[PDB]
Amino acid sequence: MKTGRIVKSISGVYQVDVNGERFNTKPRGLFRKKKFSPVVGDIVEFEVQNINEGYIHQVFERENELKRPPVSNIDTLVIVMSAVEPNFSTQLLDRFLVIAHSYQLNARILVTKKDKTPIEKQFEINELLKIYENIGYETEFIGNDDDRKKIVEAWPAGLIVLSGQSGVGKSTFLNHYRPEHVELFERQNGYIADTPGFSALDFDHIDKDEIKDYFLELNRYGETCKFRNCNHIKEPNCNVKHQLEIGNIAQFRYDHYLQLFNEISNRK
Ligand SMILES: Nc1nc2c(ncn2[C@@H]2O[C@H](COP(=O)(O)OP(=O)(O)O)[C@@H](OP(=O)(O)OP(=O)(O)O)[C@H]2O)c(=O)[nH]1
Ligand SMILES: [Zn+2]
Repeated sequence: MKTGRIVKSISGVYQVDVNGERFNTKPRGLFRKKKFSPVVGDIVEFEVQNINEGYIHQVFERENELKRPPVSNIDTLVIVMSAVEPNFSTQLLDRFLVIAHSYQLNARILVTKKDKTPIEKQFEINELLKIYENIGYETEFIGNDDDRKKIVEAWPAGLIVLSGQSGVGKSTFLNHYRPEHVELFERQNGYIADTPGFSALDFDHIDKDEIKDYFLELNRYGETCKFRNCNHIKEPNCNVKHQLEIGNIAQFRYDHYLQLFNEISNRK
């Protein structure tokens, strides 16, 4: 009996990594049904057969998961944004953060293409990134003069998934891990996923009421709003509006919250 992570799902066979060693397995029990089907990222217990094969007996309860692509137990969602081509957008970033937190994921922020960003713009982006650091995120701003493999290995242990639009620079990182459905590649201290989590933006699962939970500073300062479910829009005695007023929440963050709050409700 062995325990490990699914790094590949190929026509119903599940490659499980156990500290480097690969085993090709098939589900048994409940796990043969679509409704309980294993997914890449799952931690499983399997019985070994035929030296490098096995039967999955148990799939451990998922800590989190994405549906498209289907991938589970992500330890850090790295949101990849370009500084230029296309221009850095707090509007897009904030949205990608809302999605990440709606899936219960640890997020961090990676801005790319520093080498081709005008230096005055670099300075403006660094200030913006400091706001995100204030909220609690780790941020990096990198370009072609940086060692992308040192960057990745210094990230937290476990499963990293990159998320961002085509063109931001994800493959440039991933090509460092390629043996050369989502597939996970090995890194020292974990894995990194071959597909992004959410190149695009899907809010369908999100209720207007949850949006404040996913703006972390609003959630935190919302603690001392008079109303326990204050949405920080028209309510009296609102600590988010107070903190906004005395400069402890950025106006753009509040503006984006409002926009999303109003947008989210609407019909598609
Ligand atoms: N200057 C600079 N460019 C970056 C950086 N990161 C990524 N790029 C470039 O941006 C483009 C998209 O990168 P990918 O790595 O393919 O992005 P993706 O997977 O998110 O879609 C590529 O350029 P391309 O269209 O292939 O043209 P070229 O730049 O290869 O000449 C890539 O080389 C960076 O940090 N600095
Ligand atoms: Zn409030």
